Amino acid sequence: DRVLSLPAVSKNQVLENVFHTAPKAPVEHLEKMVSANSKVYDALNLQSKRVLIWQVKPALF
Amino acid sequence: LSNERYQLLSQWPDFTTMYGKDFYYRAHPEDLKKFYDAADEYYKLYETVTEFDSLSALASQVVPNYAARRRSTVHPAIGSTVADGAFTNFLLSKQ
Repeated sequence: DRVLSLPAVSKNQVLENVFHTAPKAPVEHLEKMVSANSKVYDALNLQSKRVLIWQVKPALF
Repeated sequence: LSNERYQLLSQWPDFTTMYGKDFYYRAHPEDLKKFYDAADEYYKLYETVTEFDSLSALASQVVPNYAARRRSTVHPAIGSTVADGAFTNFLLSKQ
């Protein structure tokens, strides 16, 4: 019964309790806000090719 | 209107300042699932409030019901307050 003197908690159960959640990448906040601000650039810039300014406040010709 | 919702996503606390492993390992493992779910939730809210190309198709859900109320058989500009005040001219005159 030498196995009953070993620590009963496995090496697996350490690695699943220590690394419980996959950690958040540092660049995940950049490349998710950049792709969402590329839609703020597109719609709202006045130099974008797809601006909303001509379909929101139309024109007066 | 989509600006008034974007202005309150401007006031969201910077959760990425708590992404380090000195916050990962001090925190309860279920309060870190919730913190990583509340950060994934902000990217859901922020990527849909900046979907401004979807506002043009939302305006076409307001137009056809409005335009049918203007196709009134009485008048395009008729309303209740005029048609009530023109009932007393009809009722409180003789027959």
